[PDB]
Amino acid sequence: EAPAAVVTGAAKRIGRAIAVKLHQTGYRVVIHYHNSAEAAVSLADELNKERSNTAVVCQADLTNSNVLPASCEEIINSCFRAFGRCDVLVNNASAFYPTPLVGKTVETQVAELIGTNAIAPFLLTMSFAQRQSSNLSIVNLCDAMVDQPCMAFSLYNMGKHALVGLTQSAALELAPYGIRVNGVAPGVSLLPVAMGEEEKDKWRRKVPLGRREASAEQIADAVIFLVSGSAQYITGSIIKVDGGLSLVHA
Amino acid sequence: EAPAAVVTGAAKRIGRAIAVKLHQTGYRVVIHYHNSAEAAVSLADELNKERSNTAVVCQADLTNSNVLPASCEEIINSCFRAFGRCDVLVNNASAFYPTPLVQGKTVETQVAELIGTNAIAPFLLTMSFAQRQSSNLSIVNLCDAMVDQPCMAFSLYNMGKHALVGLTQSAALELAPYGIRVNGVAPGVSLLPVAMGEEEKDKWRRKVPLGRREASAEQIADAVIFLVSGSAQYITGSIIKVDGGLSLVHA
Amino acid sequence: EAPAAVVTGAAKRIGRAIAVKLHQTGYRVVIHYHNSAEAAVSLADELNKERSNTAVVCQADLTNSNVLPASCEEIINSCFRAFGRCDVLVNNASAFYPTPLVQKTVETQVAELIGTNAIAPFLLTMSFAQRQSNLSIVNLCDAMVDQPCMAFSLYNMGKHALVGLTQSAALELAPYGIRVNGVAPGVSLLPVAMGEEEKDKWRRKVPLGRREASAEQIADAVIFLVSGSAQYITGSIIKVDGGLSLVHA
Amino acid sequence: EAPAAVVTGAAKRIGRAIAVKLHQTGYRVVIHYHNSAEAAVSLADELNKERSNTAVVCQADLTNSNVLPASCEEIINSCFRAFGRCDVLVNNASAFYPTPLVQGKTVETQVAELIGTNAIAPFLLTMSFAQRQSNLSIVNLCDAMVDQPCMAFSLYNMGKHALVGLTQSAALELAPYGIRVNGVAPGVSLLPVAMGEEEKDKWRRKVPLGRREASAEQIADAVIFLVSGSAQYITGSIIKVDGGLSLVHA
Ligand SMILES: NC(=O)c1ccc[n+]([C@@H]2O[C@H](COP(=O)([O-])OP(=O)(O)OC[C@H]3O[C@@H](n4cnc5c(N)ncnc54)[C@H](OP(=O)(O)O)[C@@H]3O)[C@@H](O)[C@H]2O)c1
Ligand SMILES: NC(=O)c1ccc[n+]([C@@H]2O[C@H](COP(=O)([O-])OP(=O)(O)OC[C@H]3O[C@@H](n4cnc5c(N)ncnc54)[C@H](OP(=O)(O)O)[C@@H]3O)[C@@H](O)[C@H]2O)c1
Ligand SMILES: NC(=O)c1ccc[n+]([C@@H]2O[C@H](COP(=O)([O-])OP(=O)(O)OC[C@H]3O[C@@H](n4cnc5c(N)ncnc54)[C@H](OP(=O)(O)O)[C@@H]3O)[C@@H](O)[C@H]2O)c1
Ligand SMILES: NC(=O)c1ccc[n+]([C@@H]2O[C@H](COP(=O)([O-])OP(=O)(O)OC[C@H]3O[C@@H](n4cnc5c(N)ncnc54)[C@H](OP(=O)(O)O)[C@@H]3O)[C@@H](O)[C@H]2O)c1
Ligand SMILES: Cc1ccc(/C=C/c2[nH]c3nc(N)nc(N)c3c2C#N)cc1
Ligand SMILES: Cc1ccc(/C=C/c2[nH]c3nc(N)nc(N)c3c2C#N)cc1
Ligand SMILES: Cc1ccc(/C=C/c2[nH]c3nc(N)nc(N)c3c2C#N)cc1
Ligand SMILES: Cc1ccc(/C=C/c2[nH]c3nc(N)nc(N)c3c2C#N)cc1
Repeated sequence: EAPAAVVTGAAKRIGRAIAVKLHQTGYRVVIHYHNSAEAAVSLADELNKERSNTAVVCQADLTNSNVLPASCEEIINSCFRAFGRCDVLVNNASAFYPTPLVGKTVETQVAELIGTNAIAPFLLTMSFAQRQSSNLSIVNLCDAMVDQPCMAFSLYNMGKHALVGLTQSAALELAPYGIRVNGVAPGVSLLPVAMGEEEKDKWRRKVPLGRREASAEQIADAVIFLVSGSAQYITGSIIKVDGGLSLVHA
Repeated sequence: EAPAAVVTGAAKRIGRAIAVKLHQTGYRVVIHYHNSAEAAVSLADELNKERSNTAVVCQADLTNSNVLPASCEEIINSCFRAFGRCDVLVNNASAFYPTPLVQGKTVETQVAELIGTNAIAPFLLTMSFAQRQSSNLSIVNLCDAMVDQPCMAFSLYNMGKHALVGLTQSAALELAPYGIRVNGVAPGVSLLPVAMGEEEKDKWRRKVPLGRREASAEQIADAVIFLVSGSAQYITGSIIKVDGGLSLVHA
Repeated sequence: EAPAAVVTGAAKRIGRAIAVKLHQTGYRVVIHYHNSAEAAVSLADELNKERSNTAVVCQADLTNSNVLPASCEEIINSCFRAFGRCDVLVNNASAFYPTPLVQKTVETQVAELIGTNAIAPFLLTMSFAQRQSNLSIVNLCDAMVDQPCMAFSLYNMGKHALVGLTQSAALELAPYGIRVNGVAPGVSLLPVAMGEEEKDKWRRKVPLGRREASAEQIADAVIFLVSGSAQYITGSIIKVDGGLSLVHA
Repeated sequence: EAPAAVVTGAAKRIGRAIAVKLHQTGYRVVIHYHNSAEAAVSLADELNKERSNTAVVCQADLTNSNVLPASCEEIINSCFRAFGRCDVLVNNASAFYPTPLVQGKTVETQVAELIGTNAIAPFLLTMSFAQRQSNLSIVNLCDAMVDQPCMAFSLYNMGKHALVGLTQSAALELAPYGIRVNGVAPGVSLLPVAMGEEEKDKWRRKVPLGRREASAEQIADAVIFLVSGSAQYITGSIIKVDGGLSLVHA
């Protein structure tokens, strides 16, 4: 019987590439999404055309609120409902936008940025663990630039920092259950859809290795390694996939 | 005239020691507190006996909620109402307790308290502090030296302290144009919990290379004093461990 | 045609496992050794029995000295001689023993511990680059460098300098398409000299399974880093430590 | 009786600023120098005119060789000869120049100088200081940009990374003797005398806090903190004095 993985924010971009590779590797997948219903349903279609009954979608808002724990339990429950098991959790979904110190209220920005990047991963990790020849693991999508952050992204960066602490704390606490917890930290990969071509090229030219951003697939490759049998002694590790960008001084 | 500092969670233990040292240094102080009114007031009275009209108290819950931003604004405003200025913010207040991943407070409450006190409140206080701005303005965040070797079953606390490092770095960068420096002090084992058996306290003490003893509140306060001083005027985004070498000790 | 890899200190233990896995992946290998000629040759014999003329041995002391640069150049040269290319360098050879601050001369200890763990890797990295596809270097680091063993200052200094080399070389060689990464074991194969009871004390500390990494688990991370699956990865040091570095005192 | 300190490479620039500040705080000082005899003597004369018999010079090459241990022992002996004690060691002396990996001194001389001055001499001076033994401490001058290094400075960077390891190893090992071991990490402070103004300004413009390099005095201030009774629980800590430079991405 095939293992099963949940990938959050899997309709588009990096999450999608992660879901596709897991699926190509033999996993059944839960394609979590928030707003991208069309693209989620379309991906599950593609995947199920390749192997019947191997992909399902699951909608949820991962903003912090008093119902977030229920929503996160339900995401994990959805994997058990579809597939009878849950072997891998990929915490990929993420809000990302500036919150300068000097439309949304600051309460909402806190809820969204810290919820998606930190609190929801924690709650999903709880629910994953609670529900548990096995290779169980969690991969959190971190950020290679968290000690050299973008200007005016304090809430986002706080979330990704918290995500590092989660990675370490959960690796430690879940090791006795045979659950490994690790990270993959892109530098610049697929640039924001809203970002102009001038800015995108400014970022590309900063990367030592190729003067280009990572493909979604290059990020996915490292996720695939961490969940694989070739990483069974690896826990609490965060693998940069940044083409050297974090090594470059101002 | 004398500069002014806000210290959160200043009624007792480390926060108290910071407030006393800042006051001894010449600062007027806002003593923020949550539940410890009697201790906050007795500290304010002691300091005002020393120098009249140099200490006030300010009560607020720093749990995450819809009203936290207003509460944090009001804390900063209280320093301005009392003293006409606000030169230093010390983010010290902190909830601390285990939140195991596997099995009275609901988890959403534990999130609100642990992430709100250790991270979100610091961020909102930082905004408000900066929004209100020979000056020497700075922020000191009380971090945790053991953040990469955490206690078992303290994920939310540890997430909170990691977020606080992120804030220290993001705010140091963003506020540097305004002359506001943002730094941290990271205790390892300082004052142990009050009811903790001495025999348990000794297990921790024995781990500390430098003297097999916890740091006093005053030793922690000394590093805060340095960071706010004229001797640290090029220092920003730095987190100073005050841990007796504890974080260098392998399992 | 098949790529080629140089593995230092490859006759035994972790370097042997790295050599074997690279060979199994289709690499031709140079098996470097200092004192372990019999073991290096027996490994070569085994690999060459699988696939003829795909493994050679190369002797060198990697202690720092006036001749270390020339010896390093010759290690790289030996790979070009045997196989006509050098795609992969694994810096694995390492001296490891205590150097207490308060009481071999100390300068010999400096030469061995800093030479093997840092200077030879730097020299080999220069020679490898000077001669220059999926090119990469993997340096064998140490997950416990920030929580070091008591009385191992020079060893620790050397492993710290190797982190610095990994990062400086990743930056500098990126224009040549040469990636430079690290693998950091915690406790893997314990020293042969170490008493059994002492070995169990280390094993007990590891969160994930209360045991040491096999040499093959270390080798697995090396394989990933040299693979096409890691082509955007440079400057990265992957811990393979079963969570040991996360455990407080 | 006044405490005594050894400052390596103290004739000029940051090491002079450190010796001066320690002197102003009440220390007697050994001003170590290599080539800068005239400057070393000029400094010692100034300090001695402020307080008679409180400064001496001490010549030594700190390049690695088989006699470097003897030279480092002698630097510590010189402090005991002059002053009867040695309370503080400041490892400031440093060679600094590029060593490109792909293409003058031989490479082995570059290793001896860059690794010697930045790491091996500090290690040997630490052994000698400890062997000879209140508020005892060592402060190592590190480099805040060691994880975002300058292009073509691998050996220098290797040396500064080794120095971080010594700071940590020695803090652990010398704690039971009450010897604290810490570091101070400038980012951009006094630029090299051969750098032209335009190039200096390129560096200065990178610094978030004031668009300017640290003064020598600012570096010295952090040293003085770490040696003081205000840091008596601090050991194994490295204080960045970089005006935020290490936080600025490419
Ligand atoms: N792209 C990069 O260069 C880069 C760099 C560093 C780190 N990373 C990290 O790698 C991961 C993937 O990056 P990416 O650029 O592919 O991400 P992205 O497109 O910015 O976000 C991925 C998905 O997150 C989901 N999401 C956002 N807000 C949500 C909410 N409130 N509730 C539920 N889901 C929500 C969205 O789902 P819907 O579309 O379904 O609404 C979105 O498609 C992220 O964790 C990111 O922080 C990326
Ligand atoms: N003690 C240590 O060994 C140690 C180690 C590492 C880091 N640190 C850090 O150093 C700081 C000081 O430590 P400590 O042991 O002195 O702290 P503490 O005694 O545990 O807490 C300090 C104060 O935090 C305030 N606080 C708690 N929850 C709050 C809430 N919901 N809203 C508002 N205020 C709240 C409390 O105020 P009231 O009493 O007025 O309710 C309390 O007195 C903390 O940031 C801590 O994390 C300490
Ligand atoms: N084992 C662990 O738990 C562990 C933990 C952390 C890091 N590591 C790192 O992982 C790598 C492999 O570890 P290991 O335990 O397999 O190593 P090892 O058995 O200690 O040493 C590997 C080889 O290093 C070579 N070597 C030693 N001194 C040399 C010199 N002066 N010149 C040339 N070669 C020399 C030896 O080759 P000859 O036998 O041919 O003389 C030896 O067989 C090392 O870099 C180590 O520092 C290992
Ligand atoms: N300046 C900066 O922006 C900066 C940035 C990062 C870190 N730092 C660190 O802070 C410290 C002080 O910086 P700096 O710029 O003042 O240093 P510096 O002027 O470059 O060098 C200081 C002294 O090192 C001594 N030295 C050099 N090679 C030597 C050898 N072979 N033997 C003995 N002594 C030797 C020289 O003494 P003589 O003149 O007597 O020959 C020189 O005056 C250094 O450790 C440095 O790496 C500085
Ligand atoms: C210096 C620097 C600092 C931070 C970054 C972060 C990149 C980044 N993180 C993201 N997270 C989400 N959810 N979506 C994204 N599109 C990104 C993104 C980019 N680009 C990139 C560079
Ligand atoms: C391995 C290890 C990990 C974390 C610690 C942190 C101790 C600590 N943090 C605290 N925060 C608050 N708000 N109050 C406290 N009493 C502590 C505390 C202790 N004791 C100490 C040791
Ligand atoms: C707390 C801690 C600190 C350092 C270590 C290092 C382990 C280690 N490094 C080695 N290097 C070489 N060349 N050979 C080895 N046998 C080891 C080794 C072990 N065991 C392990 C644990
Ligand atoms: C991105 C970056 C990386 C490294 C630096 C280090 C500057 C630096 N280090 C030095 N060491 C010695 N012995 N002398 C110096 N003059 C420097 C120096 C400068 N400038 C500055 C910036």
